[PDB]
Amino acid sequence: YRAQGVKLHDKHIEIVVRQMMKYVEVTDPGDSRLLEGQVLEKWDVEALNERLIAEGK
Amino acid sequence: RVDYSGRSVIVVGPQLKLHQCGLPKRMALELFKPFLLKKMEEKGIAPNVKAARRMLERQRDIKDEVWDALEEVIHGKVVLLNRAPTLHRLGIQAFQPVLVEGQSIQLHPLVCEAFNADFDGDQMAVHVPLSSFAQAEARIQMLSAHNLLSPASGEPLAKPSRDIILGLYY
Amino acid sequence: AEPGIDKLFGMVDSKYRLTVVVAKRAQQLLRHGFKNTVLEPEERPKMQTLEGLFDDPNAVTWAMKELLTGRLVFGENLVPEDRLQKEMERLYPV
Amino acid sequence: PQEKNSLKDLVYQAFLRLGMEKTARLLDALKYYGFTFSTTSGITIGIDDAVIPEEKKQYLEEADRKLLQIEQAYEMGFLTDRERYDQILQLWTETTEKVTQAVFKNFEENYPFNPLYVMAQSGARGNPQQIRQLCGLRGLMQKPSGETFEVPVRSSFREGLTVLEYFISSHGARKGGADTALRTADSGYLTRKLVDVTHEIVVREADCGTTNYISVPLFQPDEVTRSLRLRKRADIEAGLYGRVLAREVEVLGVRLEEGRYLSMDDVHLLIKAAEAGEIQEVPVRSPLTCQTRYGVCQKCYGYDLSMARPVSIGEAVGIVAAQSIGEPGTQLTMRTFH
Amino acid sequence: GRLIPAGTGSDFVRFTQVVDQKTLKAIEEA
Amino acid sequence: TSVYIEDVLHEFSTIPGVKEDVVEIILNLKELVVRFLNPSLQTVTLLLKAEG
Amino acid sequence: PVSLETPIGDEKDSFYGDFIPDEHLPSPVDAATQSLLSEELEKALSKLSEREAMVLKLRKGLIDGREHTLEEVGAFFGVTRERIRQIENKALRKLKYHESRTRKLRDFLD
Amino acid sequence: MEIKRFGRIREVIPLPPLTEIQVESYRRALQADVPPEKRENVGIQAAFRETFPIEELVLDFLEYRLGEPPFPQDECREKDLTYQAPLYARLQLIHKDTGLIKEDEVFLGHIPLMTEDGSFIINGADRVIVSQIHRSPGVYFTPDPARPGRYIASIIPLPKRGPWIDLEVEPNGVVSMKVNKRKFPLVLLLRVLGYDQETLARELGAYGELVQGLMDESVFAMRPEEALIRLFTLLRPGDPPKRDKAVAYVYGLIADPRRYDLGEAGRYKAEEKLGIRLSGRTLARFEDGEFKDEVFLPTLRYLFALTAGVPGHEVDDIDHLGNRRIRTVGELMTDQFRVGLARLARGVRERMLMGSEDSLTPAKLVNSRPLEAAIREFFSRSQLSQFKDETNPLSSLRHKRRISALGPGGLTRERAGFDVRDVHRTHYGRICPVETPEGANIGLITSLAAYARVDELGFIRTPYRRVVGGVVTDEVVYMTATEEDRYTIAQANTPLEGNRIAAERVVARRKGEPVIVSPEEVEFMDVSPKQVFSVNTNLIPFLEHDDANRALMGSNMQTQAVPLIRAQAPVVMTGLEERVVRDSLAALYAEEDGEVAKVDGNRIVVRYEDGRLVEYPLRRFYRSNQGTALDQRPRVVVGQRVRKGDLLADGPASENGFLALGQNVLVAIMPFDGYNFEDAIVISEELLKRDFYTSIHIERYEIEARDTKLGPERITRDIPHLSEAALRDLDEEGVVRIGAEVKPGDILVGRTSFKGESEPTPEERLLRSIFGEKARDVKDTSLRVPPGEGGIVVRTVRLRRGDPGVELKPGVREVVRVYVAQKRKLQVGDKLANRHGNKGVVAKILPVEDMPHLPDGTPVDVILNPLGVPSRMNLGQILETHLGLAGYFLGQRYISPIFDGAKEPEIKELLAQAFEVYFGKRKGEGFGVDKREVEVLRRAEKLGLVTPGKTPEEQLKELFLQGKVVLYDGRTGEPIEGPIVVGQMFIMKLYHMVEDKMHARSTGPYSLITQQPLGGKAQFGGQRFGEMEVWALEAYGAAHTLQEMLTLKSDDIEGRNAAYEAIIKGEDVPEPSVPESFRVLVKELQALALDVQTLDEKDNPVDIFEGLASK
DNA sequence: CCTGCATCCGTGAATCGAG
DNA sequence: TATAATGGGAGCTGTCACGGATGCAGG
Ligand SMILES: N=C(N)NCC(=O)N(O)[C@@H](CCC(N)=O)C(=O)NC[C@H]1O[C@@H](c2c[nH]c(=O)[nH]c2=O)[C@H](O)[C@@H]1O
Ligand SMILES: [Mg+2]
Ligand SMILES: [Mg+2]
Ligand SMILES: [Mg+2]
Ligand SMILES: [Zn+2]
Repeated sequence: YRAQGVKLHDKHIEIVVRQMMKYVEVTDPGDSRLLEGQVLEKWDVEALNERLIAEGK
Repeated sequence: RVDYSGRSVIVVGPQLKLHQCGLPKRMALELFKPFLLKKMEEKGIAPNVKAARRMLERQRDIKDEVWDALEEVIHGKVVLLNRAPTLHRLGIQAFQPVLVEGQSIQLHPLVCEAFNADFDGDQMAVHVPLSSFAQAEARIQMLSAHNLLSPASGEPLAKPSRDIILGLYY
Repeated sequence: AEPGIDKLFGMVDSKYRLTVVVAKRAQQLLRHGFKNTVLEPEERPKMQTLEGLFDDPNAVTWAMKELLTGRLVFGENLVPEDRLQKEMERLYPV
Repeated sequence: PQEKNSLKDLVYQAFLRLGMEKTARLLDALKYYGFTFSTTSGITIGIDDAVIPEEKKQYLEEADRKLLQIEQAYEMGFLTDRERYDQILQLWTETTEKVTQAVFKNFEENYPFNPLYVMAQSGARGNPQQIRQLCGLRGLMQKPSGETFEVPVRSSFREGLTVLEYFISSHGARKGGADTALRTADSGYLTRKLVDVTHEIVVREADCGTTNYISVPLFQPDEVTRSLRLRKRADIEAGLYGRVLAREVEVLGVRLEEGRYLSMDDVHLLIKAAEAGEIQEVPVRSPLTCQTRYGVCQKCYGYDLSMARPVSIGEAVGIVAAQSIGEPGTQLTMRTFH
Repeated sequence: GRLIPAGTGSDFVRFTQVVDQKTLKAIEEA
Repeated sequence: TSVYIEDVLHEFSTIPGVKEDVVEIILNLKELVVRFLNPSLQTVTLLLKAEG
Repeated sequence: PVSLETPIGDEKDSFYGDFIPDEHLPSPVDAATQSLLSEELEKALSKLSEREAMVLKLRKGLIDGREHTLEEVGAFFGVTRERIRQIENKALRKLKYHESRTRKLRDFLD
Repeated sequence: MEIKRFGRIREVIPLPPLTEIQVESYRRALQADVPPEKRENVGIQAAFRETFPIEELVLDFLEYRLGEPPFPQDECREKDLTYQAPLYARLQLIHKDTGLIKEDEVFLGHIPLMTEDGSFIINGADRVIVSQIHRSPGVYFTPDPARPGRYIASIIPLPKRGPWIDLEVEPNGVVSMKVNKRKFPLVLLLRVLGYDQETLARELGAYGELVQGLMDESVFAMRPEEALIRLFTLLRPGDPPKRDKAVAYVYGLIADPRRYDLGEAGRYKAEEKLGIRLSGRTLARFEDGEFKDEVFLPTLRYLFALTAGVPGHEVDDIDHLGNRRIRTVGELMTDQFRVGLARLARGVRERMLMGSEDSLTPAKLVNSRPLEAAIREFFSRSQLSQFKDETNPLSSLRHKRRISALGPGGLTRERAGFDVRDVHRTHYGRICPVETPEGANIGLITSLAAYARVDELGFIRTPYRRVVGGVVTDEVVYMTATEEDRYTIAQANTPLEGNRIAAERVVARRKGEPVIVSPEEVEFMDVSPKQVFSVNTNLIPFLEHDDANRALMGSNMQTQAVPLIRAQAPVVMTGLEERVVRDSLAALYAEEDGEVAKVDGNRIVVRYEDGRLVEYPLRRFYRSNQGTALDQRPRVVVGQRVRKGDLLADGPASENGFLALGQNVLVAIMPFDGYNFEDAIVISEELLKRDFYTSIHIERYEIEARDTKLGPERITRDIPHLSEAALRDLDEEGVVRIGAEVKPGDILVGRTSFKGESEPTPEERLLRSIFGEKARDVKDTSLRVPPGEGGIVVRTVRLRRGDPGVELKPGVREVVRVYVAQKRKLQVGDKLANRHGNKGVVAKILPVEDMPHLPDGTPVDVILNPLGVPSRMNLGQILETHLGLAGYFLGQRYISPIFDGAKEPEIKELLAQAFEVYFGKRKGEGFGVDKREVEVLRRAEKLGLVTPGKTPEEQLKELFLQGKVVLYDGRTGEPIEGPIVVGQMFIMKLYHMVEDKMHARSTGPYSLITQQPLGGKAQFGGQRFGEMEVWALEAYGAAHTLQEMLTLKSDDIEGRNAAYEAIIKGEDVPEPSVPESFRVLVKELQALALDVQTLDEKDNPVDIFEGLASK
């Protein structure tokens, strides 16, 4: 866009790129019900992790 | 596809203020038809709603009383002008309508850069916000004068162009 | 532009809250017949007619004007909704 | 003298200092006097206003003798067909440049109030590329497949084109029309993609309380000189203006607090301090680091670029973001034919 | 077709109330 | 301000024997210059009858 | 019959059934007029007494939605069928005089 | 007025008949004027010959014939009939055993005939069959995008006739053949043809490492019959490999002349490409009991020779106009005639084995319906069958020269790509590189060049002047693209003294590439610069000074020009303006030399040299397809002596034989108070006073009284519950009188229909009882005036049932049509444009005193913005303004040929001569120089526009030569601070007017399933709020405005009824309910057996149907 | 027996107008 | 309600570039 003479805030691109990194992949289930290779949202897996690692699991 | 929505050819309106747009009396009559009916009954142009609507359905049955009544109707109220394609949020903007003779919509020059609309035959749609809530949203958030900068770059989106630049530069 | 729009944006934490306040106040006024207004007789928004100047039929104009006065209270959980409604109908019959 | 840029900076500064309403009145005023003065200015367009420089003929002769010298260097087998092709393109490119600069130098010196030059300088209408086609040589046209023709259009729109030059021109013109007609379907498609992936992103809370941030570089590591140099102005402005500092930055005897919404002048100051060498990168609250669920927060976002003030909670950012990204893509595709 | 959760549809600003000082005092004392 | 032709219903008609269409005849009647000698006279209805 | 999915134009963006209006569902004008008629009729029946208006409301079927004979209305109010027919004549005649003076229900004649 | 022309180019041949691609094609396909015995084998005749005879009883074909049309042209346009002719066919039924011969002439229905101008009439509507462009049949070799050194061989027959065949060398060594999505070794197919390892070794052995992959010992191990059976098992799996069955399939797939058909053009193309000759148009033959090869061996030869790198073998450009051909109207209609005739043949074969095997006649055995349906299908619901553009004569003229890549057998919009959409070097002189739609069809839809015609094979040929040595022969040679690529063709503007080439180094073309070459190497020469562009592009003066893009606009907009009542020919012409009105049948001319007897508005009677009296009825005020009034106006007086080909009556948009698409107005190029801001245009009120840009438009209003099971629909003056004031202009039968004025709401034709059965609501029952008036039995369904329309009724056509001559479609009693016209002046919003691409709308109509004016007191007509010129790069209108100014004061018009037109110094000369008339008049009237002229001159010599020191007259002349004059602002009296370019420009009023477009809707019709408002002005529909407009509201954050559009203003039923009720009661709008379209989504998802439940926070089901969907 | 590459099938391909 | 009749018929060939699943030979 810069080359075409378009001033556009990086902010907006950051919004979309943020949505691209919204998902993660499991490398090890641990004590969870998740499977190796299963893909899920990062927020949900950090919510599960805070519910597990605080449970002692 | 929605009700209370018209469409006509746009025409430059240099005389208009930034918050205004020209609108045909014919379009305004139909777009505000129920409002016009109530206001007509409030005055002495018709006994009730049924007779008033029967009156409007014939062109030769129209007298100047319904025009001045319509003037009382749309006062303070605004409409929404939209120009396809709608590429960003300023593709729709709120304007206070100014009733004009003719079948054309007058558009303020400075927003022609925001709509990306020239007058080589372009058309525009006119949507009428009904509720007081929708009216408040348009007059505050969507009003043309209330949006002077681009949400993209932060730079002035409504700025002097063409004739204006030429004259001041001269 | 709407009169004193910058002051109105300064009154609230978000411009959409301003929109809600204006809309709801305009609803109160339109329903109660403009007799619950805090606008003094000289502050009443007028409209030029062929006869003479009458009051502005647009309730939204009244709402933003009342908001400029600073005689209104805006916020959340200030009063039971049913109480506010029936009390406003008590003071100003509709 | 007032032109597009100076007037633009005026509108922006008026918006900051005096607010929306007064700026709107300024806009109506500039509109009025602008129109009123333009109509009595006397600006017209005749065929004599496209001034063909005396240099053009000389550059044509020079290019022709250089052309035959390349042919002289070809028929003897000194260079390849690819080599003569690249040298012919380079020749007519340099010739084109020399002619264009000759047009505008002649305009500035001899006819400084000439309509074409006025509408170009003020930014009221055209750019040197179009004006060149009116006065100097049209330049090189390209084959629809790509690349470029060996034979350029030597004429102008004032001199009149040969039917061959017009035909070669129709090749490129068709591609331009096809761009605004068909190619736009790709950009608009991308726009809808961006919307659907960002549609649920809204400013929800004031602060997510994240201790994280991003480092916005003020210097780019060049490959040419292999040393970090200052980035372009507008680029840094696009990455700093309307943002919020997550760390305090103190340069040039100025304190920039944590949570400070960087104004345009704050950014300009940071650039000048970068030229001083006191700071090489700027810590800032970013949506990349924001931990607000189902959207972003007010502090991580920053200014609502339309109001140049802290973003109102409730503003649908994701839609605006998607729109503002896809809009220039589609819009520029419509302007390919210009 | 419901009210979208943004702008005037955001729960942050949606439940805001308006009251004139005359009615304000009327309910306060009662 | 007004024109009536016998056996002619509207402006878009065509008169038998007459080369000019009604629209053209009316257009020619626009060019007509009629002077009123009497200032008290605000309207005049002319008559025309010709054939062959 | 012909298909509603019949192509209109050389593009695929238009269908035949898109140009066909619904004749069944009442337009907002119809529903509003019907409501205005019911309100104006009740405004007209309030220019009568409650008894002589109830005779008519039971006679033409405004209430309950049933038209009754003179024997049933007489079996309800407790008077003779000729008294009921007399009351309905008086009520209709009063509504005629009310109509001749007010000029309200005239526009609803359709 | 005097007509002065320019140019040194003398074009030998005149332009060919412009409508020749229609008329000459269709006639060639019919041969209706050709005696059946002397008929050749083409079109309809070829269709009969190819479909006949029928094997199994033997039905044979003899000859056909076409009778005369049951009705004339205008009678068909009137009665909504089809212009056609009866088709009879001589058939003799011959029994192959008995020898019984029964001969009869059967009737096959009617065949639509083409009018003189080249159009058709389908059910009362003029229609143009647009020619189609496609890949020519034959053998092409295209490089394989996968493997660089390998190539793809393609064998293509005619569309719909036979499959495409792909020959490709696989990485495993063996050559493959692809037919009907099936691949197999080509070796097997070669074996079936009777080929051996010997023949292929001696023939293909020239190229090593190639034919060895073609060598397979297991293939030659089996006889031709065995290989045939093997091949059938490959192409037809599951189907029993019976010998005669395999023979039937393979023969029908390849050798059958009836099923598989190469083009006669494709036949020649294959012959020239492979250097061989083909007996028939099939790839193979069935002769002496087996299959004999024709095409496959030479193709495989060329393919292997191509892969090896053997000289003399090239690939093929598929966008080359030597490999692309045109299917005209005749061939398209013939192809569909072939299909329908084939279906009729299937009916014959079916009915022969049925019924009596003894007693049958050609009449009994023939069913005409398949043929009728096929022809009627092609002329109606086909894509290439389009609504005729009758806007102006040029519109239809261009329409008949349109070329489409779309339609059946063509390209799909998604199957297109921009490779075919581009311009090729072969488009030179054949297809216009300028004219094209700027819509989605860009590149696909094009126009034919002027001097170009289409030969019998279907390719486009262009004329070229013969050049031998230095002498240029007056003879012309029309060449194909492949043939043109052979020679060196110079330019048309190359210097010629007599017939001899003058230049030392001429500009020429070798295979599209420009080359500076010697006159001794020149083989041919361009006939004229005019051959490169289309007809419309030829109507643009100073074309070489315009950008190609705006030239596209100019060519397209001239098609959109509405015929004005005071329309005049352009002051600056190109020369083709007369010829256009000639080839188009708008005008009217005299057949032979003679004198004029009668002159009238209705008719023109002329006595010729023959002495015979010929009367020409004139078309007057007839509504076209677009509504533009088409009338012919007499241009001769009684007793006028004319000659052969002299003008009798000027048609629509024509002035003295010349084309008049607009009007010559005095223009001024200057900014004006922002009223011309961004392409906007300011006009004078004087344009309305003298009725410039005024045109008549007619509209057709139809109504049908039909038979209902509830009772008949009656058209009468009796309409229930109406005032006499509304029944004013109606006659006693219910029709409005001719000549009356109608406005929106008025009744054109009154009609009554019995009410649908329904219990009248108790409110209505009481209301009837009160008013003492029984409910009328009928109901008012009248044809009224649509909002924003109206005018004066000029005609009324009433058709009924029971009265002679007229019978309507079943159920319909009487059909009544009303023709309402109107004269439209120029108003704010209408679209004005010139020939150079400059376009815009009227933004302001100033009173004459506000208008900028000349020193002599003459006000300008149009105020154009100079800002529109530089960015758009069209300087043609500038020169048109200059020469228009010189021609304004000299009082003469001009002809400036494209690329050969007038050049600047000559225009300076004419301007100077005009200046003498301008100022010489002033100084002769005893008037010196104006003081404001002095100030203007001062600022002018500061502008460097005039030389300082010279007398004001010398300076004013110096400005006038530049095209600029002194202008006075009407509002001030003060002059404009600078000199302004002023002159006459030819400006047109386009078809796009605010009267046709402006629309507004409160509430109206809603769709059936979706229950959302309809669309379009015609249906009184609402405006579409797309998902992008939703995004716009979302981005704004306006939730209640969006919720409005999604519910109350569209899809919510209860909400919108309560909304309308609230507004007319003065009450605020109600809270929006759940949309109906979502309920439709729910039930449509339930139809897919997917349960969709709306829930609360307690996860307990919520019923949005409110108990109506639950038992 | 398991990774890697070739290959198959199914899915997309801007907006609004009118038609 | 009865001679006997016993495996179909027309294909649409000039888009393209992606993700993901199937299957193949190769280490
Ligand atoms: N019939 C059509 N589409 N003509 C296109 C046209 O006249 N335009 O001016 C086009 C392109 C120029 C050209 N001729 O190639 C045009 O730019 N119109 C102005 C705006 O209209 C919009 C538009 C135009 N044409 C399109 O095909 N799609 C569009 O979205 C764009 O937003 C564009 O910015
Ligand atoms: Mg435009
Ligand atoms: Mg069709
Ligand atoms: Mg892939
Ligand atoms: Zn955050």
